[PDB]
Parts: sequence; structure tokens; C-alpha cells
Amino acid sequence: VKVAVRVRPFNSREMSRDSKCIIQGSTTTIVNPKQPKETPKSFSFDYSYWSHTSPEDINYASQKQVYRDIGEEMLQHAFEGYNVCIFAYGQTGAGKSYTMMGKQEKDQQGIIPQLCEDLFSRINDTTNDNMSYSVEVSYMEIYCERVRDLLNPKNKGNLRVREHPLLGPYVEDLSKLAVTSYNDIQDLMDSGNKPRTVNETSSRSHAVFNIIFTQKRHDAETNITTEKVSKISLVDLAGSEEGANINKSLTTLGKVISALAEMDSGPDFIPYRDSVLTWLLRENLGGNSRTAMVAALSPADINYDETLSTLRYADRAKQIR
Ligand SMILES: Nc1ncnc2c1ncn2[C@@H]1O[C@H](COP(=O)(O)OP(=O)(O)O)[C@@H](O)[C@H]1O
Ligand SMILES: [Mg+2]
Repeated sequence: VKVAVRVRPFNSREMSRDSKCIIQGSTTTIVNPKQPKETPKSFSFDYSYWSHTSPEDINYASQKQVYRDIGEEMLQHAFEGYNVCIFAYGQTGAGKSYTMMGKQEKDQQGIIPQLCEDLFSRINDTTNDNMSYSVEVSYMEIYCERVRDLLNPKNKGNLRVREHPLLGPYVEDLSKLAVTSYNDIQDLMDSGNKPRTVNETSSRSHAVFNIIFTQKRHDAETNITTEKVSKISLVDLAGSEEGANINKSLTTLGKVISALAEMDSGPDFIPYRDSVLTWLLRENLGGNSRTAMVAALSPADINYDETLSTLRYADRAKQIR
């Protein structure tokens, strides 16, 4: 797996913009009529999430759905070790926040909230007297190559993304604290999401919600616990590139995709330092550790270029490991 796209019914700016929809299969239809042409195409897109109507519409991409499809499977791999990713990419107002952290009230949740929950349930259901996992998580915002401990509001004893000669990239301490208890964990997020509030320009940033699943198996053959960790990173990178303000953020990443998108002739040295964001995630992005994506589109015809822009180099995610 690795890719999917999701469209949002309509937002105010749209609702009053007397703008209807262009995006109507398993693939994305994309028209424009304000040029003539019929194109572009539909593109593969493992998943072309249809959520244009109302959660009452039988034909509706339910929240629980997107999870049981991308997240669920993505959580499974974790148990069997192997790290994983899930980025919500977009165009400001595309639907990234919802599809990752939705809304607190019953129903309207993201994959994050559901994923942990699963994890948590996954762990307490138990089955054997030697589990021992312990949940370790962190919530950072990457703004102008300038992280921020959404977990610990006043941070401290920090700087940027440092590289551990062997353990891989990380950051100066930051904030890392177990808790074990969905509710305990659930809370963390909350506090976090709030740590950011300047239109909310919290957009020119990207929030990484990474968790450290450590697995300790008991031998039952010459006592010998076995440390089996997995890294679970879900991000909501910036979106939409009138284009007041720039910064590596995008590009950095904008560079990686061209990379993982470049095999030719049957089946590398990988270029991501040049991509601070990719930095944060080594193996999980450069070979090893499966990875899936979610793009959120806007039904508005007033947004046919940016969105379309999204579809294309979304379709582009087809080549690497
Ligand atoms: N599939 C969906 N179902 C219901 N509401 C949605 C959906 N997708 C987006 N939204 C709406 O859009 C808003 C959030 O979009 P958002 O994730 O914040 O944008 P972005 O992350 O691209 O900046 C919410 O207030 C929500 O009502
Ligand atoms: Mg947002």
C-alpha cells in the first residue's frame, strides 16, 4: 500500500462561492471546464476516498473506514515490528487535520486517535503473561526547520534535529514520557494540538505524532526477554504552496518524492538530509518500513489547479520500496 486521496464536502468559503464539484470507480475524476479540455486523468490512487456528502449518505467514506483501511493495516505491520508512516498531505483546508485528528466528539475522528485506541485495546486484550511493551510517544511541530515540543509547551534544553551516529536522527531530548492507558495517551494529543495557535497560520508547519512501540517477548525456552521495537510516525505536513510565505518544509519533502520516484530499468544513496522533514524519518522513508499516504482535496472548482497539482505528484508516489 502507500497512497489515498480524500475530498471534503464543502467549506464556507466554498459554500458561498456558489462553487459545486469537479471531483466525482476506484480512481479520482478531475475536470475543470474553464479551458475546454476533458483531462487530466484519473490516476491509480490506491484509495480515492469519496466523502462529498453527509455521514448519513449510505454511499459515504466513513471515518472508521479510512482507518480500517490505511491505519489498521498500518498498525498491524508495527506489531510485526517494521516501522511505518502516514502523512496527510494537502492544500490548506484540504482535509488533513480531520483525516488525522478529526474532531473530539463521537464520530469525526482521525486515524491517529483510532490507531492508538486500537493499539491500547490491542495490548490489554492480552493473551500471555510476558508481553511488556510500554507506550512511548511524542508530538512535535516542524516550523521553518524549527521544531517545537507541542507536548511540553515551554520545551527546553533543545535545538534542532540532531543525528545519532548509530541510533539515527532525533532531537535534543524534547519530550518523551510513557503513560500506558489510551485515556492517558489520548490526553497528550489534546494538550498538544492546542500548543499551537497564532486564520490559523499553524499551517506553515507540520506536526509529527510519533510513538515508540517496544515489544518484549518472553522466551519460554531459557528465560530471555527479547526487545523488539517499532516506530510509528504519522504526520500532517504543511499544504498548499497569493502564495505568501515559503520555507524548506515543503520542498525538502518535495525533493524526496522525486527520489523514491526514480528506479527505471528493473529496480540508491537516498537524498533526504537535504530534506529536514525526511530527516526526522530515516529507514521508514528510505527503504524498509512500509509507508502510506493520504491527500485531501477540495470539491471546489475554484481550486482545480492546486488540488489537481496534488493528485498528480500524488500519483507520483509509485516506484520506491
Ligand atoms: N471527510 C470529511 N467529513 C467531514 N468534514 C470534513 C471532511 N474533510 C474535511 N472536513 C471539514 O474540514 C475541516 C478541516 O479541514 P482541515 O483538516 O483542517 O484542513 P487542512 O488540514 O488541509 O488544513 C473541518 O472543520 C471539517 O468539518
Ligand atoms: Mg490544520
